[PDB]
Amino acid sequence: ESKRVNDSSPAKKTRR
Amino acid sequence: TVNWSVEDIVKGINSNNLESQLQATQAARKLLSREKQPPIDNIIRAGLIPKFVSFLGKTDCSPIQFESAWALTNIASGTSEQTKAVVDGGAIPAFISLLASPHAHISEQAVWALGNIAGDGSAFRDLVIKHGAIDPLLALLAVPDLSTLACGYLRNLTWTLSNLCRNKNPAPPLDAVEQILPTLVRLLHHNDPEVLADSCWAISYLTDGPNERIEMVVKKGVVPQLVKLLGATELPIVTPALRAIGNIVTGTDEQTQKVIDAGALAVFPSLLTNPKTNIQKEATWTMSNITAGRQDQIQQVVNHGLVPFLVGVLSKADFKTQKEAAWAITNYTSGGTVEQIVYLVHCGIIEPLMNLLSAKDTKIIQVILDAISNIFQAAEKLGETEKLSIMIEECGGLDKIEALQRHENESVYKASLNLIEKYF
Repeated sequence: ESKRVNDSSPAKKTRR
Repeated sequence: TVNWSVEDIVKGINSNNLESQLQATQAARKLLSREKQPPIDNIIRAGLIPKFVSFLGKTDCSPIQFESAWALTNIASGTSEQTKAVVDGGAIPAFISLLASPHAHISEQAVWALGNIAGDGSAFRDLVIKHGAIDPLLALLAVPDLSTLACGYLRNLTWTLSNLCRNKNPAPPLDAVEQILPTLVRLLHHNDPEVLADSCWAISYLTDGPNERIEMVVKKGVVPQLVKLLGATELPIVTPALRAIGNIVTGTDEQTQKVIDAGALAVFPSLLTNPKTNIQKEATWTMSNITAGRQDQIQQVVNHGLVPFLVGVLSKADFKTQKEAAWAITNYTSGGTVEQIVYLVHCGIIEPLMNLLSAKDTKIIQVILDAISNIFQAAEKLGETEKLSIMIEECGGLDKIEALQRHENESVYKASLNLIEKYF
């Protein structure tokens, strides 16, 4: 009730 | 095959000669793997995607399967429109079929491509699932000991599975989540830092939702392992572990209690003083959701010695962290006992609370004024409203509360007129 919902892992990666 | 033009690539791919097609496809893979501005759009516009997709099915020529899988992976790694071009070419089922390849480098490339496609968003994630990706992906991990798999291979599989867990509106299908979770639990116990990071990311995605989604994860028994990872020295592991834990404590009081029972609070002295701003911020947000809990949970925050740390963050931290700390205080004072609130004042909460009333942020002002009102209410039950009033005046707090009567926002000036009229 008093709770409040809301460096990352990339969503896509190119192979180089 | 270095630095061919797209024109030359097209010429080779349209030849009726499989070896010429292979060399041209490898040339495309190399163009697409270059650091500055790979010409993805030129390759798409040249009509090459359908050819690449047809080469994925050339079981008799594993090299052209690999080169085409790599080329298409790199197109799929681009913008949403570029990933769409790959999906529109029929790549999804062709990649799923390659998961069964006896060549580990080709299987791995198909895992990678599917990760990029799923990573685009919820629709493609769900489309990859509908085409049946999960069963064969999990089968690649059905071995007695994950350590026998090549490390790069396992990292790619973990990352792709994490993308199948990712995104909302909508969240992934419940049956897919139930299918993946046991494998994720096993990956969370693997000893490779990148696998652990991506497994924690996966769990952070799954817990970013309503209590039903959180419960699915909590009932798998992973909270103690997340708490262990929260104490890792590697920031790339701590960050997602903390996000996952923070997400869990947005759920029920019982879900929050599992985090406490697992020993999470013992890590917070370090998290609340972490030199990474984002860790301090997320840690304080997590604390704010714990202080929003029951009196016995607030008591655990007290027992673990965390109130002085909250006073610390309120006194000096990045402003966004200070704002989470203000929320932690308002929640504490809202749900805490009189004795818990007295303790908060004795830890020195008043001066830094008052200092923040100079903030150019109307929300934190509302929050702080709420906290002060709560503290005064406790002071009333003790008949000590006078000692508190003097404390607030002494540290320059009254000066700030009276000024807020002349505040633009309606909620601030009302809340503060009330304080002045009743206690000053």
